[PDB]
Amino acid sequence: KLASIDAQLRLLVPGKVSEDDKLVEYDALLLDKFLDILQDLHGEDLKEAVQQCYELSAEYEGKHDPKKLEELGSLLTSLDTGDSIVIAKAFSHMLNLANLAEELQIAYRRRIKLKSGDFADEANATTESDIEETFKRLVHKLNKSPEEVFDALKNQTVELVLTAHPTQSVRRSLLQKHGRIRNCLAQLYAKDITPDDKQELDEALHREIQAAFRTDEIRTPPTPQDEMRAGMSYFHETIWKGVPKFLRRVDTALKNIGINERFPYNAPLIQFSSWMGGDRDGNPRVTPEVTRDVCLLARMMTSNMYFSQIEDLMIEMSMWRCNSELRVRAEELYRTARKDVKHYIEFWKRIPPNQPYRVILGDVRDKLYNTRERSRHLLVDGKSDIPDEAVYTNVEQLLEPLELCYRSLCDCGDHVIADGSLLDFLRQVSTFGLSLVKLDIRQESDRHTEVLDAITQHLGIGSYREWSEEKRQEWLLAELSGKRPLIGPDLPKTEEVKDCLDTFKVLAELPSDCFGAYIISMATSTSDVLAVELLQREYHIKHPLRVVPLFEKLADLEAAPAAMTRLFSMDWYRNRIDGKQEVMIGYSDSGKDAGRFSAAWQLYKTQEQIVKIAKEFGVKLVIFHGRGGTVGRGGGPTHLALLSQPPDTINGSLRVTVQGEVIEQSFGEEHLCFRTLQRFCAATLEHGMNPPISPRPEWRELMDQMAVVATEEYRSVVFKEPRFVEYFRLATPELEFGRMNRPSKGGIESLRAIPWIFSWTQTRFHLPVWLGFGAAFKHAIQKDSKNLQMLQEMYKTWPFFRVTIDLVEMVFAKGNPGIAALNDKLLVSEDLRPFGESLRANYEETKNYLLKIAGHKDLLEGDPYLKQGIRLRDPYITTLNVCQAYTLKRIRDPNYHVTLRPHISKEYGLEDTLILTMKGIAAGMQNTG
Amino acid sequence: KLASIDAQLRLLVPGKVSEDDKLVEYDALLLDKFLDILQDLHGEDLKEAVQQCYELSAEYEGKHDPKKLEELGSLLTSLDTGDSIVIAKAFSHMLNLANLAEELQIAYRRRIKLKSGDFADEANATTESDIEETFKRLVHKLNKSPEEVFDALKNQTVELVLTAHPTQSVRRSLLQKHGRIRNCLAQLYAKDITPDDKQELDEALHREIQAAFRTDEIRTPPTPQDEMRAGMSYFHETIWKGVPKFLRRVDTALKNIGINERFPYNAPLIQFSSWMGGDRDGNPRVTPEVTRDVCLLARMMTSNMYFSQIEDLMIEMSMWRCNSELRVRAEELYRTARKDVKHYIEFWKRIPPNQPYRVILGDVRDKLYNTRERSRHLLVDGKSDIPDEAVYTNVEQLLEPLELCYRSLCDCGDHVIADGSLLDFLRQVSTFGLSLVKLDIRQESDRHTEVLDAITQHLGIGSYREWSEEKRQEWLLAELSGKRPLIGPDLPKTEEVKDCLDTFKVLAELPSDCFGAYIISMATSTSDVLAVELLQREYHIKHPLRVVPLFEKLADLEAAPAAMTRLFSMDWYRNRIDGKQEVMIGYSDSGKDAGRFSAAWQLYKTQEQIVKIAKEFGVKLVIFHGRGGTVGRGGGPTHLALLSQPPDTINGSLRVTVQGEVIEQSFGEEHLCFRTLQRFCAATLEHGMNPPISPRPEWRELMDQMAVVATEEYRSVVFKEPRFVEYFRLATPELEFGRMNRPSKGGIESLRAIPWIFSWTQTRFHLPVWLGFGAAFKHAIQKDSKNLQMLQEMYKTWPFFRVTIDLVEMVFAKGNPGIAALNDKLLVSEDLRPFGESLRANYEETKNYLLKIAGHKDLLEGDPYLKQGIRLRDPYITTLNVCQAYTLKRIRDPNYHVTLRPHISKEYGLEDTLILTMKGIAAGMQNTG
Repeated sequence: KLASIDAQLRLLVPGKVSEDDKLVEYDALLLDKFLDILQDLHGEDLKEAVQQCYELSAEYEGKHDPKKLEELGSLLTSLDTGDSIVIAKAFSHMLNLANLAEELQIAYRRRIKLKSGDFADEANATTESDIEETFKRLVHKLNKSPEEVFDALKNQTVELVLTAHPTQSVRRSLLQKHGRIRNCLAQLYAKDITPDDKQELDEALHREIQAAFRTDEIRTPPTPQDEMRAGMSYFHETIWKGVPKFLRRVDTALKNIGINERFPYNAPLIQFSSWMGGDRDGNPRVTPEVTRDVCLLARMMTSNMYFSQIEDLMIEMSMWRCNSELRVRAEELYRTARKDVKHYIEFWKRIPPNQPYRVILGDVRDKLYNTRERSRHLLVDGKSDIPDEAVYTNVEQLLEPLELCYRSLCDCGDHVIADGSLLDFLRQVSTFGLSLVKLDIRQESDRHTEVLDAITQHLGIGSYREWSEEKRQEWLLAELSGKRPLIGPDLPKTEEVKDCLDTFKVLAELPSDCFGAYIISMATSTSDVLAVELLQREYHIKHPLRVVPLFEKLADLEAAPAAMTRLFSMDWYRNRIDGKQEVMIGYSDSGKDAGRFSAAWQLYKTQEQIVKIAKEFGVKLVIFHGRGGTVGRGGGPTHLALLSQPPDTINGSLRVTVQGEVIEQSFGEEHLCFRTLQRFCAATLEHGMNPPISPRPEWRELMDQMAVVATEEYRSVVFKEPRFVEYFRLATPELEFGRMNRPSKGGIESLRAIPWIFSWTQTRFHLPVWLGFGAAFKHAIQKDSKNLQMLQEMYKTWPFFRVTIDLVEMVFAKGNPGIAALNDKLLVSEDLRPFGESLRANYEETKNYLLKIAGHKDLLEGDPYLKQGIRLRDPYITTLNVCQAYTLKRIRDPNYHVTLRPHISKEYGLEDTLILTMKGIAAGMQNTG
Repeated sequence: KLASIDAQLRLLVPGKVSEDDKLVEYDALLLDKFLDILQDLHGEDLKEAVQQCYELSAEYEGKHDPKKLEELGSLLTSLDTGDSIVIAKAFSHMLNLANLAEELQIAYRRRIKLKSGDFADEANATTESDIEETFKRLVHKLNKSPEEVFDALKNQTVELVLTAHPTQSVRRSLLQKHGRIRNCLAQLYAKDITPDDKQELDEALHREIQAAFRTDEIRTPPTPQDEMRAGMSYFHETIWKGVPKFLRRVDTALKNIGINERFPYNAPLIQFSSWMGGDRDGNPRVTPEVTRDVCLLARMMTSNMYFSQIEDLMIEMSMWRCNSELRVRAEELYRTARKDVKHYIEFWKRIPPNQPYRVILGDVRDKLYNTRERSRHLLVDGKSDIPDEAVYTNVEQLLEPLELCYRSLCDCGDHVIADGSLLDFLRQVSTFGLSLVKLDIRQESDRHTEVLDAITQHLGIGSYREWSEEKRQEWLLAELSGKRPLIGPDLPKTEEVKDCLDTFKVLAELPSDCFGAYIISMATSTSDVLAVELLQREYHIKHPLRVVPLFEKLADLEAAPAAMTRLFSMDWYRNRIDGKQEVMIGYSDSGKDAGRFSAAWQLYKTQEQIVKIAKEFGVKLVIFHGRGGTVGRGGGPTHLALLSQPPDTINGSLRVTVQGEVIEQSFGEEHLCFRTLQRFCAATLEHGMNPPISPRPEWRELMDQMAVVATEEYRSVVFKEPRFVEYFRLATPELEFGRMNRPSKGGIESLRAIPWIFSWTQTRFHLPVWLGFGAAFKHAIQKDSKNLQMLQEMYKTWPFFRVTIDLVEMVFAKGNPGIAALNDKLLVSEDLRPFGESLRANYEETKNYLLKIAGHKDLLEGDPYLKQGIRLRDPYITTLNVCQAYTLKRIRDPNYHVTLRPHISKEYGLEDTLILTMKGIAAGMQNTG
């Protein structure tokens, strides 16, 4: 029964069910159908086993009786390889279904009608300000005129940079199955459904769930080209159409505040970018050829998407009334027109001149087609005979005939028609250009040092690497105005040096609209930035990429201001950057060095300090937000996170990472996609005209004191404990993540931020996110009892503090120290168990101080809808945690034996199970630190 | 205001508004937006004029005060050419909008839950039996087993033959605009609409209405190729997808009566055919080249439609598990696979062998593409180098790889997935084949006589035309077993004779799956059918088309049985037709000869008589229903019409005309499309197992007596009144319909049935539908007062009689003798006005007898939803009737002058106005006789 499954699920999540709360119902219906499918595909016995795992896990999540985890363990460790794989597949699949259901629930959850106005309303999707409410607050509360608001938005840019799913790039095919499951589900709850439609939707739902489950081939890692193409799927699914839907909402909002024009179609309000095939930091599989291929793939896809919708527009543009300008152009094209068959779906004969818009758009289609085919031949054959004037090489060439269509309609009395699909198409072109994402390159500073050292030594003038910072600067500036090239044809090159040089060669050869920033990982100094500038000059790149330092460690953040000041003082550099500089911060990176509490506070300060330095030098600064920050959460929390930024750090230009493990939530469902674009646009606009409060001096002082203590605790555990590393390798699947791939790892310091966060997320322990907050809180409270109240006032009143605590609280809600205890017991040697125990004691204490500061008795009592979503996924994740724990034992320990049950599944090893459990646990945990 | 427009509209149609009745609301909203658009495009003044015409017409339709028609006349006759055209365009457009609204209302009108079981429930869409209810009645009331019902449906065929819109083939582009207006409208009434969505849908609705209005270019008639392509648009809009949606409902219904398999994908339950480019009866513009072109166009479109959906199926069919058979075929195709770019939207690189279903479907796509391109080159270049094994020449070749995909899924445990899009695709292929319509040829008997007369005289053996029927038969049978060809290279040929011979040449050259029946217009005799058989033999056509006589006049219907008996007695013919014969009837044709009452009754008898003769000779008979019958109404009335057929006249095979003026209603909106397919399938099934009652002898006798009297009255008015023709030319726009084109016209007898019906429909008088019923009723009632009760019992109890009266009653509801009176007064000479008056007196008397027999006080009190729809269109049609009447005066009468108002419209002769009024009046009247 459905009702019995509803019953079990409902016990897991008490709450106050009104009509729009269907999430438990959705999950029951999906689980019920998936169980039928399992019985069908694999037999009743296997179905009963899955059920039993689910039941035991759900009971355990109810009362947390250890006994239920043991029974779950006994069952799971008795399964053979074949049955283990089916079970891990089953539970992974259920997590995806649950996520789709949750998306549908967020999409249809009722908006709160009367918002209290407190900034806390912007943390929650049901309460946050939409774009019109944002306009109205600025007008009526901050006394901006409608014209000032309109003018600021017209000059605003929001750039979202997509990074790779750290664990499982989802293929286009499966994504589309997920979308259809989500739709069947929505339609089953449509008002006024006939019984036959319900029966047929039911069978469709069943069929899709099965199709997705059976898309499950398990040998080779995915190539970076395939990872990029997978990572681009969301444009087709939602973003492509989502952009003009949101820009049309902006028109509507403008109209409602008394602005009587549309948002200009070519204002570059939204821009997407990518790191897929561009980031080679610690990753030698990202070669110059990879980068070339992803640029051409992005070009091929973009021109293909315009091509694949142009015929629809041609069909609509049947109108025969046009202006002179377009008439003349149409008759030109008509006279030079081919007498014969074009192998297209729709307009295959010659287009007659009384269909003038079709004649214009017919020529655009041919260009799009050739533009697409050139890219394809360049990818597959290594070059192309297709000439430049047969294709679009600049976006202006594509806009022009569309603009001509627009004006001609306007001039003939049809403005209204122009503002339909034509306007949407113009906006798509202006937003995606000829490459729907611009690609950032990233490489670490030491690689550039190595390249330049090879050059200096071959020149016989010494060793760049040995040179002091002052001497580096001096030589770099001399060569940046040099009169001859640096690199001769006999320069000796190691493979790494060659690889780095040849990247610049790809940058010089490809069009500049393929590229965004050149990010320098591990940047520390002025010379790091000049080094990249010299290499671009040496390759004579016609439009050099802007060079963007990423300062990672705490010490690097502290040295950033002097580095930026020095750059800005240099005439060559000032002239080169033309009033603009972008700097990147990496929350997870900095947090791996110094603990998340101190990284958060330091990043607040460093941003303040760089903003001031930029003003002083008359430079416009963009802060590029790397992964791990409150702004990377997605959903409503992102809205308040953005508003929490230090004053003047946005200033009309937002650039943020959309982390791969967040892209599905942010963009998979069309309503969420629309809301995601909206909150980025609204928050960015608001912040420049309505900064949060600046902190009280007492608050800064306490933050400083707390950071010293947090950093000390985090570093004594992570870096000074001589056996932390050995513990970490036993308690987490960190090593196995490595040997089943980027590459991952000199200890934790040389371990990358993603494997660090990921490994502890897998054990439901999350040490990287919380460690250090505990000592900070305790020390503050014990030094002066009054600090408890100060910290509570900061939570209630200082948006930065509020969002910083909320993220840690969400992570604690995804935690379970029973899973970590189980891993200790199974996997850690006896002499290191006390260490694990003492970390669990810190977890508890740190959680409780956080709760006390937030004024909560229970985790997430602020946010019951989020808590509900996390709780409904828990039983699935827990089953995977237990399966994984015993799998790791079997893999590691040739001594370990258990009696195996006879094979359960019909139809009609260990490493594979582990990869399944790792991916499913990650899909259920989504973002943390 | 919207509310004020709602108010006026509501007065027109009193009734008992529950929540699902929104039609008045829809019409108000559409008119309100269209008025804004008129003001915008053409100025406030013109908007006020339109409004004023609408207001005056709506008032007139309320109380029928003559004064309101006069004022409407004064206003309209004062407009210049430019303003007249804008006004006629405006009112035509509003009629289309109203029709779209009505469609949406029929689609969402609530079903009656408890049906009374009376056959009268099958006349109305809210009460008719759906396919499952049909199954259940057969099982529980007629004691059929589920298996017997399943088996009869599996052997059933429903063939729908599409004919050309008699007045305005609507182009694809405009059709799609209409669809989007209909959707915006539906979405504006969606439950739980946000205000911004409502504002944006509103602006979208406005924009579409404008786009459709401005698709309005007015020189050349449309070529028959363009008329056919226009006429095929409904496949893309609804029928293509509608077929598998209905066949899936059949699966569901079967399951619900205990049949646990799907309806076989290749049972040929549904077949579409066409006359567009095949009918040349009285139409010399339909040449052999036209026929060749429409066959190739149908082939091109069909393969294009499969091509344009195959990539979607490829995307879904990502599964890697396949059986041996498919594995082997995939590895074959993979080895012989091209290394390089295919210029397709989706799978442009070589498909890998671990995507086996994609490999199979990739090869299908290439074949589809080549099949499509061959047809295109044959059309545009006159031939093609594309060889046979590069394309599909038979449908089996396309089914085979799809069947292989199906089996492989089933064999690997994925039956459920197979039954999704794959199953739909299989059904589409089985239903549309390689030519989505098969083409009937039609030509009149006398043309074949003329051809054979040329042959006999060139041979020196006499004149076929002078030969008696017996001598014709004798010679035809001798030559049908002849040993040498008839036609030598020097046969003298007039253009007509050549044209007729060359059609046979096209039939011999093209594939047989392009063609259906060869219909003989004006058939009278056995030799007429043998004549066509001899010509096909002479051209050595490998699969000769079946020859189908159309017996038109009453005398021809009476001679049909002896003609069929003689054919069936001839061994050569029996052997040729292999147990099957199709005969055609033409309701409108027969009604033009003898009056509609007598044609209806005679057609009932003739069908009975031919059915019996077929049984006796062991031949299966199909009766092909031509236009003008109760079965051509569309909507629910069609359901009872089909059930009304004489016993055994369907017998598992239905063939009916879908008239061009009905196609929009039947197929334009996806729910109506689904319901149309459903009632054809359900009624055909039911009838063979549940014939209506056969009439009582007293009823036959009275029907006979009534026919003698009806025919006499109809013929004395139409054929024996020496000035009827002269009256008809003045009172109707018949002549102008001619000189603005098929061709149209020896008096009424040589006038074609469509111009006859059409001309009287235009004046809202409809003489062809009702004339004769009056004398029949009166004579019956006056001969014996008891006949009134007999006729009422027939109405209540005899489905044939009931449906025959209902059609005439619907036509009276579309009538208005005020419009005919106005035409008399304006257009008819004084000495013929009394004639017109006496016809109006007959109209009134005939209507009243009909009402009395039906037991109604008011027209259509049976069917208030239909009455409501007709009444809401009336004001628009009336404005066009008045405009037309004065336009015809101006065109005909150089003496007629009126003072013209200064030009009203901004922006930024007579013949054109007339064509607009004629098309709009026809679109508002839809089907009558």
